[PDB]
Amino acid sequence: TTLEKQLQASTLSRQCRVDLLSHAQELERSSWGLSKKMITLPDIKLPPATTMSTDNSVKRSVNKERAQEYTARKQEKEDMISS
Amino acid sequence: TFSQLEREKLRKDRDVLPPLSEGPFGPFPKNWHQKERDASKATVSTSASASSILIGHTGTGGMAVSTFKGTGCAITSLSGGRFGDPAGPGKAGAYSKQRVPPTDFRHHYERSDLPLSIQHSAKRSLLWKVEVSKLDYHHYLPIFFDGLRELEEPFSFLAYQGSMDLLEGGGAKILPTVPQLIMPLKTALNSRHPDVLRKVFHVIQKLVVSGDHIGEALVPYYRQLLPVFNLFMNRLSSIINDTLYLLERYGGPDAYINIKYMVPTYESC
Amino acid sequence: MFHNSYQAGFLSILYSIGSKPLQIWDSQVRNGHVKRVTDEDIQSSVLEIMGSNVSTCYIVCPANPKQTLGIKLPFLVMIIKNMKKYFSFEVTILDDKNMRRRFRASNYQSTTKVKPFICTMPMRLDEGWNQIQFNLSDFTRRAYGTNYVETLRVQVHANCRIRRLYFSDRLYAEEELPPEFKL
Amino acid sequence: RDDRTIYQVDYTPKDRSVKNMAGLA
Amino acid sequence: REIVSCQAGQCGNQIGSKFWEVISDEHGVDPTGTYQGDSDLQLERINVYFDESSGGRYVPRAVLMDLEPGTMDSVRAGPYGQLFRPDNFIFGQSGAGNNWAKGHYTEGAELIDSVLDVCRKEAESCDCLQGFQLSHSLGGGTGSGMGTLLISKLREEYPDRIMMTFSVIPSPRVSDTVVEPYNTTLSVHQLVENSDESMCIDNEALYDICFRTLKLTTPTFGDLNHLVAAVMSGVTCCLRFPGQLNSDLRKLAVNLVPFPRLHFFMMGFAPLTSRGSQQYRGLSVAELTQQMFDAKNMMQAADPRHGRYLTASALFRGRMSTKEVDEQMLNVQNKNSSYFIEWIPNNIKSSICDIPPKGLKMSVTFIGNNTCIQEMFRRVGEQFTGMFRRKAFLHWYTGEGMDEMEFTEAESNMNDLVSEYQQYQDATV
Amino acid sequence: REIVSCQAGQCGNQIGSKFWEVISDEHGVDPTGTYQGDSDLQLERINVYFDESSGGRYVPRAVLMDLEPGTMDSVRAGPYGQLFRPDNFIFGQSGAGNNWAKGHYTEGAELIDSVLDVCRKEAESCDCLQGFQLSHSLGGGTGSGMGTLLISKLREEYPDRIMMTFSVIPSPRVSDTVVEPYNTTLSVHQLVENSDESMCIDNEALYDICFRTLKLTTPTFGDLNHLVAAVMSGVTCCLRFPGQLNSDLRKLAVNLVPFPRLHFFMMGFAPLTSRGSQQYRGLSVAELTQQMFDAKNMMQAADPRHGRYLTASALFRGRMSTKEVDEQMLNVQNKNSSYFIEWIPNNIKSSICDIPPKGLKMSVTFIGNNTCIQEMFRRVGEQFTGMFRRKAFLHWYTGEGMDEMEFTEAESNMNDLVSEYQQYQDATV
Ligand SMILES: Nc1nc2c(ncn2[C@@H]2O[C@H](COP(=O)(O)OP(=O)(O)O)[C@@H](O)[C@H]2O)c(=O)[nH]1
Ligand SMILES: Nc1nc2c(ncn2[C@@H]2O[C@H](COP(=O)(O)OP(=O)(O)O)[C@@H](O)[C@H]2O)c(=O)[nH]1
Ligand SMILES: [Mg+2]
Repeated sequence: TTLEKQLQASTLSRQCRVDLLSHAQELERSSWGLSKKMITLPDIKLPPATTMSTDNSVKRSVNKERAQEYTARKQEKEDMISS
Repeated sequence: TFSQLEREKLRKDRDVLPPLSEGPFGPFPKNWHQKERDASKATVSTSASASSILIGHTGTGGMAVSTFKGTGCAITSLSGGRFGDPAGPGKAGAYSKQRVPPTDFRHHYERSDLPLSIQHSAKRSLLWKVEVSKLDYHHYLPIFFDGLRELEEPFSFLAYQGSMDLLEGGGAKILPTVPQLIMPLKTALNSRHPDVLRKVFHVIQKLVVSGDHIGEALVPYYRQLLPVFNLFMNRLSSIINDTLYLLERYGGPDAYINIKYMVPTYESC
Repeated sequence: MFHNSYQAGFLSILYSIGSKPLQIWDSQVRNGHVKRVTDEDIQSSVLEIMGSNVSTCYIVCPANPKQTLGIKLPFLVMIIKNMKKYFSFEVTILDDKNMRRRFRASNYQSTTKVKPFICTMPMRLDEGWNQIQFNLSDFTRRAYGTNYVETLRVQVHANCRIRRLYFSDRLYAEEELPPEFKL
Repeated sequence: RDDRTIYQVDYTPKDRSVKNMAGLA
Repeated sequence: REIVSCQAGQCGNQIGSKFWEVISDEHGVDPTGTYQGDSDLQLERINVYFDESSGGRYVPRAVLMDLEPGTMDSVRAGPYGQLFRPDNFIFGQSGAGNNWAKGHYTEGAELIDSVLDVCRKEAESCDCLQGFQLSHSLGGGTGSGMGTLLISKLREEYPDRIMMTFSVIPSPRVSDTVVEPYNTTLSVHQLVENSDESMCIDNEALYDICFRTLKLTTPTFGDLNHLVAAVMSGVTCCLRFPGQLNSDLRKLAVNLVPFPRLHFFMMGFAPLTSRGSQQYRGLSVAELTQQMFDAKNMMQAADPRHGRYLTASALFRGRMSTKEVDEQMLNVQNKNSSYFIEWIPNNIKSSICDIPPKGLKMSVTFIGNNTCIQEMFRRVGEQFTGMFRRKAFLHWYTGEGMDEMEFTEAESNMNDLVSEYQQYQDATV
Repeated sequence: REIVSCQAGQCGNQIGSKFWEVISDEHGVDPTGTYQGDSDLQLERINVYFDESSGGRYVPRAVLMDLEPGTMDSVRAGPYGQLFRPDNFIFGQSGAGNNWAKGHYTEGAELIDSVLDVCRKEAESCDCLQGFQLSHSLGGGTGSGMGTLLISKLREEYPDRIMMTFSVIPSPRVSDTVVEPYNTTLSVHQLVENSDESMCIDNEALYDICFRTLKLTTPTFGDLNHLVAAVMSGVTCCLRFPGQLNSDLRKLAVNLVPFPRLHFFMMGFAPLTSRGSQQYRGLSVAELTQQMFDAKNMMQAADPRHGRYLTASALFRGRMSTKEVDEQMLNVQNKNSSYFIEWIPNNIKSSICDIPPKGLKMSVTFIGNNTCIQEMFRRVGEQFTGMFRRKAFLHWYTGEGMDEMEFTEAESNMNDLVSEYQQYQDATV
């Protein structure tokens, strides 16, 4: 579970819940402000064979809403970090 | 607009009622008639062709605390003591209206075979081309009883008032037809519809009071008609109680037992 | 409630003609219903109380249990319709030695019996409309050897049809009854 | 496999005779 | 309090014969009739099912009946088949042809006279008879067609005696005939009217228990039959042995039947585990309750989760205390209150018998009058109407003297039973 | 006070089997399930890992998982295979194929339902459990995928109880596959916010433990697994045996987790003596503490020179005085305080248990939260960037319903974890 839902389901007082939440958000803000190693991305001018595929691989192919939820959660995450 | 209210009630009940008549005369022919001179067609080939993400950036990492309860515990059955989900089984639907199959009185009415017509007045009445007491009751009365499941005009009124007239007149011709009047009443009562139920209750009171030994003949057939009475006398209660009173009064000595066996919440009249 | 009010001749506690007849009555309803219907026998609207369980659903006057009646009239006349079903009524009265004594009459009762607080009787009701007359003073003397002071509460159970409940000081005749008390 | 009833297992001929007469002495 | 048993048809014959096997095993009865039990309690109440002869042989109080003669020979060829009385073996020259009409009107009637003769002969020997038990399948011709007439005439002759029947309800995905809906529809209303309590057996559920609850590779009719015999013997545990809270057939019927129509029950048995996990499982009455109320453990193939419980009955066997035989029922009650009817508080009758089944330290049998029994007859009526719409396979029944009106009335009676269960499923306080 | 354990993958299953062998030896439980221990202390708290059956057999509280049934057959045919409950062996037909996506989304999901059914049954069967243990390898398909799915579901279901997982992080010098970066990253970014505490295992350190401390001839996977088993036994010894200074998993979690995301621990064991040098060294508390804090004694292959101890915990077993078991912790905290951080003073948690592992008069298990543990994460991340930069071997994972966004988020979380460890690696005074 996410932390917000976890404390929503837990048995803390409201002030204690917001206190734990604030502790976690401030830890995560400090983590964001901390220095990292850049998230590497696929190279430009990548081989075509890396992308285009075969019929066997399209047979073994088993998402848009999932990606939209991911992007929305991320966007609110950096919005909270900026705020 | 009372016409609008009646129309809206029939619109709401359409999904459960038998399919409506396609007009005052009958079903329309499919793809009928022809143009006066029409407009011919020439279309070229080109124009015819034209026509669960988990964010590792938030979560309960090292915060196992005694104040946390799980989510999904109240959804995961078979855990302990729960042989099913807490939502519970769905509604049985016994109180809900049941689909009404089409009536044979309908088809016999589109066929020019019924000897009755409509006369218009403050309340419309029935004009019979042949006098009532000389009808073939064994053939006609079950048809009218089966027609009680109709609600759309005019079939509902035709069946209702025809049943009332054929029970008011006829005397001793009604008793031999009792065994074959049970199936139409069964199908009408299974409609699970308040209007059909009220019409059937009025019909059963009229049938019981019309002749002699009618209640005696209905007594052995209490196996079929009483389930709906029991079902709806607690959720109409007054009319069901009146029908039960009349049935016990004109049913003889076995009426009490045969109503006790089917309606536990019943008392002597 | 009627301690300070005039109590002589007639005192109706229930009447099926008023706009809201249950002002002083608590419609304690459970698996039943209390409603005003139109009786075919008299072509008039009367109270109509149904219930699978006679004990659970009923109407009781006064509505407030702490509050109580103050009617001195020793006769209680009830115009009720026999519905061919189990029926009962309850009358709590105050005796001279200051006990609340509780007289009940039911149609499902077998034989009358007296117990230190209650006196239960069976009733036989003729078909159709009935005018039950209940002589509180005489029956209190008969079942308790104790004077009757005044009635505290009336509670007629469900499963019946009711026209009018009224207390009278003496056994009025049908001719002597006022036209509005007729049937 | 014990077929003794609960009446038998809980309801037994109970002897109050002294097991140890040393304490009595 | 002697129960007298009868087994009708091929399915009924095998089920009853091995049921007598199980009864003899738990009472210490040698297949040759002699007694070898090591406990006096086995012989204390052996007269309920067995009658002693001059030589001490214990003959079952059973009537074996079927139109086919080969099934009698097969049952006698059974390991305990020598136990039954030879004159009880009553059979016809020709079989029912898997026809309810042939089994009920023409061939069954000519032999039901002898059936009643032997039944009365065995009933009169009992000082105070408790009732009649029947075992049959409603998908067959002679087990259902003649069994229902037997139940009707036993109801006529002995109204107060308790009529228990075990009806093996047929079903589509294990169907092995084309007239299961015909026979079942022609038998259901007789079972409703003439039986005190009719409890149902479904082959999908027995087979499912064999596959997943018992985890045995190749279940047989013998295995399902053993499963049903377990609860068949367990239902009279309090009758045959003492216990903390005794009970009997009529007490169970009273506690399980609120209205005369509602007397169709599910089935239940616990513990049931594979041979490889026999010693790993910690046998306890709480686990017994959990498994018994588990939907899969029911040996009737209709999910109890889709309906509501009128009443339940838990006949526990084995030495146990009262804590988890009452508090466990209370716990399941107030934890699945959405699955239990409100206007019948504490839907669970609990009875305790001290003697456990042989090979088990503790056990329990379940009798459930859930509303999901209407799902028995939804599919049966759908199949019956599917066949009856085009009047197919009906000349066989009509050539034996049956009218189409009886089929229509059978439809009406099943529909009435289904609606009767539905109204109490959705009934509110 | 009890812990229920799960084994995921072939590595996890073998490690769990060795751990259960060690625990059974400590508690005096032979493979058939009986008890032959010669002390009451073995029975007083045997309920921590074993549940008593009807016959007295002690079934381990273990749940086995692998899509490959070959390891299931191997573990059940092993010397202690008969100990485990037959129904707890949960396996699939087709293996995970070294695919985190296949073991977490496609094939793991279809089996995780029954897995949670078994774990829920065991958890509710036992009374009041301290928590859940899991053993697996992050470089595999089902050990990482299904292991992380199990951890997520158990955090969904029982957040009240502690969670401890033994993850075998692969090393390039031991790497026997090519998808270590993908699998390890996709597992660690789960365990960061799912597992309550996750101590690390590296076969690279396990190999040279057998050399710099054991000097043994033929080290195998079974030889390696005994180290993990012994450290598990030392971790959970205090729950099973009394001690002067008692501790449990929640106590270790509180004392070793300063911030919620910093719960990855570096772990070791002592004594680790060779057969040749067994009699040469004189074992004492000083030697035990020196071996605890020796860099080469760690069973995870990250260099502790480059990091600073966030916290440390010494779990001593045996017969020792208290002042010289605290004075040696003081001694190290003074001698080499550069290993430690100033903002958290007195970084060492200590516990004393009176019962040592079989064959020891004194022993100790060391669990350290250090800023050096991110070395393995950095190396795995470098390999991950090398592989993912050219989209190598990503079609296998994308064809099982997973997207590139999962890998991106995993890399982001791994970088965040590495950075938050590297916060305090600077040797400030
Ligand atoms: N459980 C069980 N069911 C059986 C057995 N033998 C037959 N059946 C069922 O009985 C049905 C057929 O019954 P049938 O033999 O025709 O009954 P009969 O016509 O009265 O002899 C089939 O659907 C089978 O599933 C048995 O030994 N055990
Ligand atoms: N310590 C130890 N490591 C093992 C064992 N078996 C496999 N491994 C390691 O695990 C890695 C392969 O993981 P794998 O077994 O395929 O994981 P799975 O697919 O989830 O079963 C290899 O690099 C081995 O070093 C074992 O028994 N003990
Ligand atoms: Mg008794």
